[PDB]
Formats: sequence, C-alpha cells, structure tokens
Amino acid sequence: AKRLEREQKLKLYQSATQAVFQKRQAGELDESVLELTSQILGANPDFATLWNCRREVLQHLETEKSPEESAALVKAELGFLESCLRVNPKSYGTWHHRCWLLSRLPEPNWARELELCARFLEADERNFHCWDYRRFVAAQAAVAPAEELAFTDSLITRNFSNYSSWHYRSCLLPQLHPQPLPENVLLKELELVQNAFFTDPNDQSAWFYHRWLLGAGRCELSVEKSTVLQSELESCKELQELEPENKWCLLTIILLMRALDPLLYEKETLQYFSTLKAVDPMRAAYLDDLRSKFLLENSVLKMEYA
Amino acid sequence: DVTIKSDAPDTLLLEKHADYIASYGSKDDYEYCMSEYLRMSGVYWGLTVMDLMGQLHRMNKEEILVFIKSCQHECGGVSASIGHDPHLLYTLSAVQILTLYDSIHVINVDKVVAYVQSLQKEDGSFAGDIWGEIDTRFSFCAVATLALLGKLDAINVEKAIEFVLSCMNFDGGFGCRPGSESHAGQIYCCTGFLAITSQLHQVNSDLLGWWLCERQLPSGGLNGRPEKLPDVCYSWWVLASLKIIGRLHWIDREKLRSFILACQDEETGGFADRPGDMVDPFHTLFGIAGLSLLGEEQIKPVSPVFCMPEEVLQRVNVQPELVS
Ligand SMILES: CN(C(=O)[C@H](Cc1c[nH]cn1)NC(=O)OCc1ccccc1)[C@@H](Cc1ccccc1)C(=O)N[C@@H](Cc1ccc(O)cc1)C(=O)O
Ligand SMILES: [Ca+2]
Ligand SMILES: [Zn+2]
Repeated sequence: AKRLEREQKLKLYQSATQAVFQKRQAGELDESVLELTSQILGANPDFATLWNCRREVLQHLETEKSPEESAALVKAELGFLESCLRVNPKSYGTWHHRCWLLSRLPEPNWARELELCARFLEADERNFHCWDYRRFVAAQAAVAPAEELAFTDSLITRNFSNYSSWHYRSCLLPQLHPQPLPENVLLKELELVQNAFFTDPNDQSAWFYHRWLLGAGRCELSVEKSTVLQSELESCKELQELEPENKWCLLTIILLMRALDPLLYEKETLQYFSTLKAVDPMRAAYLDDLRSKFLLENSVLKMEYA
Repeated sequence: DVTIKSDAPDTLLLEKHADYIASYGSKDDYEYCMSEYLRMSGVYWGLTVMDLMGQLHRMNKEEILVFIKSCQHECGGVSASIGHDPHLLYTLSAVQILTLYDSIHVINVDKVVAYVQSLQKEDGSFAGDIWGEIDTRFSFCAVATLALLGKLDAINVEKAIEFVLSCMNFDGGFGCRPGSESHAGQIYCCTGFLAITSQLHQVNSDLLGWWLCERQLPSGGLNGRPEKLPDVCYSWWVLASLKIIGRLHWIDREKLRSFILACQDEETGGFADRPGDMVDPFHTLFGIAGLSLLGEEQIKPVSPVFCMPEEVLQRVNVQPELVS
C-alpha cells in the first residue's frame, strides 16, 4: 500500500528524466521532449533544467514551423503552465516560464493575464509570486498606478490577510505624487488604516503600515493633523480597555504621543512601556532599546531650553 | 498562528546528526533522487554541518572534487549535477565547498568570475542564469561567490548596491525585485549582500530589527513573514539577519533554542522543518547553525553572512564587518 504507490512513480520518473537528457545531447529538440517534460514538470516544477529544455525546443520549433503552428504551440504552453500553477502555485520556475512565454509573443492578452492574477489572489491573497506577476503584467500593459490602487482597496475591505495589499499601497501612493506623502493623502490613508485596525485589532498588518504613516509626514503639526492624532490616541485607549492583551495598540499609543509631544507625555510614555513589556515580554529587549532611544531624544529636547 | 509544541527533545544530539549526514546518500532513496536538481547545494549543506560539528573527514573529499569539476560548464558556471544546467545558486555552493576544502583551483576560477560578471544587468541586478530571472537572492550569490574568490571588483559594485537598495521597502525589509514585499529569505540575502559590500550603514537597523524580532511566535520559533507558521530555516535567516545588523538580543534566545531542539528527530538524527515533521539535511544545517549563533559550545562558530565556519573564512581573509 504505502510502498506500492511510492516506488511505482519513481520508476517512471527516472525513465522519463533519462530519455529527455539522451534526447538533448542527441539534439532532438522536438515535441517528444515536451511530452516527456510534461510528465516530470507536473510533479516537480522546481526541476529548473527541464523548463530550460522546454524553452529550447520552443525556440527551435518556431524556426521549423508556420506561425499558426507555433501560435498553437504557445496556446498549449499557456494551458500547460496553468495546470502546473494549480498544482504548485508557488514555484519560481513555473512563474518565470510564463513571463518568458508572454514577453516573447507578438500580441499578448494582458487583460486576461491580470485576471489570471485576480483569480490566484482570491485563492491565496498572500502569494508573493502572483503579486510579482501582477506587477509585471501591470507594467507591460502600462496600467496606471491609480487603478492598481482602486484594486487594493477592494481586497482590504472584502476580507483580511492584507500584508501584501498594504505593502503594494506603500509603493503605489508615492507614485501618485512623484517627489525626489502630501498631508491630504496622508490623512486619507490614516483614516483607512485605523478603520482596518479597529475592525481586526489583531491584524498586525495595518499597525505596521500605520507606523510608517506616522513617520511619512511634527510640530509643523496642523490643527487638523494634531486633532486627528489626538483622536487616534483616544481610540487606542478605548481599544486598550477592550483588548488589554493587545500589544499593537499599546506601542501605537507610545508612538502617537511621540508624534504629538515627547516631553509633555514623558510620564505616560514611561507608564506605557512597563505595561507593554508585561504584555509582550518576548520584545522586552527591543522595548528597552526603544525607550532608551526616546529618553535620549527627551534629553536633547530639554537642553534646547533657555 | 503558531505551533503548539508537544513533549519534544530538549537536548543537543550531535551524535545522531553526524551519523545521519555521513549515511545520507546511500543511492536508491526517493527524496534523494527527486532532489538531484539541487544536489550541489545538497552537498554544501552536508559538508558545512559536518565541519561545524568537526566531522568533515567522514565525508569523501576526492569524490566530491571530481563531481564539482564535472559540473563546471564551458561558460564557467556550475550546475547542481552532471548534465544539469549552470546556475548562480550551484556556483555559489561549489565555491563554498571548494573553500571548505581549500581547493578552489579544482575549478577554473577565471571562468567562474567571467560567468558571474556576465549575469549582471544594466540596472545592477543579477539574473540567475542565461534565462533571465531577476532576484536579489542572485545579487547575494554573485557577491558571496566573488568575495570567497577575492574577485569582488570584477562586478559593477555601485550599480549592484543601487539595485538592492531599490528593493528596500516601507517596513525596513527587502523583496525579490523593486516593489516586492518583504520576506525573511530576501532580507537575509540583502543584508548579507550589504555586509560583503560594506553598506550596512544604509539599513535602518531599528526599523528592520523590529520587523525581524516580530517574527518570533509564542512557541519560540520564527516565521519568514506575517501570518506564517514558524520554522527552522526561517529561524536561521531571521537570526542571521538580526546578527548582521547588531540586533540578535531583540529575540528571546532561550525560547528559540528550545524550538530548534524540539525540531530534532530523536531516533533518526537530523533536523526537521518543525517539531516531529520529517528530517532533512537543509534543516539540519540551519538548526545546527542557528544553535551555534545562539552560542552552543559543541558547535563551531558560524558566519551569519556565508553560513560556513568562521575559521574557514578567517583562513581566506574574508570577514565582513557587521553592525552594532
Ligand atoms: C527559494 N527558497 C529556498 O528555500 C531556496 C531553496 C534552494 C533550492 N535550490 C537551492 N536553494 N533557496 C534559495 O533559493 O537560495 C537562497 C539562498 C542561497 C544561498 C544562501 C542563502 C540564501 C524559499 C524562499 C527564499 C527566498 C529568498 C532566499 C531564501 C529563500 C522557498 O521558496 N521556500 C519554500 C519551499 C522550499 C523549501 C526548501 C527548499 O530547499 C526549497 C523550497 C517555502 O517555504 O514555501
Ligand atoms: Ca573522507
Ligand atoms: Zn523550512
């Protein structure tokens, strides 16, 4: 039973692998090699050399065949690739093969590639290969950063596991406003993010994004941003009341007070580090070093006095 | 999202691990033959962990030097195995082994240099091979290969640095290419790269260090990115990366050691992915390495950058400064 099904495949794998190489040194860049590689690559798309062989036969065949015949050949390659991707969605070689294929054609269908991406991203919202493939296709199709942004919004509200989607927004925002973050844009992004973290306070992804946003903009604090940050602070304390083991809103409280007024809020900041270290003892060394860096900033600020 | 951990091993079993690596490869085995596409790196992992455990001599030097020589192609790149295609990944591994054995002259070093140099692009990136895949992993393979060979000046170093810095993200981390999300594996490759090229001052150590130390789960294991299960190999990359940027103390070290030790197989030797899963040489290397970086005195000290014994690297006069 266990050994039955196990050995059986390994015989047929070694024969196929053996014949492909024999074919290759013999210079037989034909359809028989696609058939033998078809068999091996399905079970093991991480066998890179075999993706190479396939490119080699296709390049060659394109020179012995009508465009119609090679057109047919690329369409079967596309289908082969998709069946491989369904089996193992995270193989570098399979996804690299697909770009090599698409980059090479006279007129690719990029809108249909974008939709293959939307499909795989609904299967696995965190799949980094598919996100990289999506950015590749967006480029080739000259897709505007504004619509990639609209697409990211959809993905965040509809459901969670959003680290990948906030990351993409970190890269799309700076493209909307080329500099060598505007306050209005920043205030918009702040509202979207706090929404997200007062919805799933245990989603670590919006907090990470939030800390970037707190950096991304003093006191040149406008009354609006001042009032928005003060409001974010009160909301985190209320969330703190509800989720007392929540480490992310405690750090954020500290970071928010820093952003507001380091010296005015010195007592509270110190209070908050002890609380935080008690809830997140694995980060106690990180938190001591952060508190030392901040007490030092507080020393420099108090010196600039009269 | 972590492993709840059972009544696993809490003792270092150098004994079994060595036995496991000296006998690995005795030739009909299944996962062995399926792995032929990465054999050269497979051999690097075996040799390194044995050497770190002081048992290099139980492996077959002369046999390996022939194999390596037989895997260099006329372009000068090296393949995973005989008849397989040359790649930056298996070129780095062969050089690491040749450096382990003090035998770099077993291959044509001028041709290895030329090969690595031919894979660099206009923007400074490296492809993995003639088929053009761009990944900061290959930036790490190129500069690590050249440094072991004393030939780092053979590449355009400033454009190489520029490309890697362009893969830095809002969280302090690094991805495959421009725009790619941060991932522990890519961070290791990029901080390694910046280590070799003397550019660690360009890393935001506090920011990245926070991202990295937040990879540790309540079980004590580290994951490679948010929402992922911890494991031994992502535990090595994260820790090594932390050591490179001077922040190894931002992890709970006693909880990491325990996770790593819960990953041993008490019966067969070797280390697994995560507790009680099936063992392999890759995780065996990275577990022993992880433990060495945490301080274990039965294991030789290991370079966080090259994942080889420091005493090997001290011999070839290649030892990058790290942050503190
Ligand atoms: C690609 N990958 C790897 O583990 C591969 C394995 C490999 C196969 N052949 C040679 N190596 N490592 C890799 O590509 O090399 C990076 C590298 C090389 C030298 C020194 C440090 C890092 C990782 C990701 C990664 C990214 C950047 C750097 C490091 C890792 C990967 O995809 N792992 C997969 C599965 C897996 C697990 C183990 C393997 O050996 C191969 C694949 C997963 O966890 O889902
Ligand atoms: Ca020997
Ligand atoms: Zn692993």
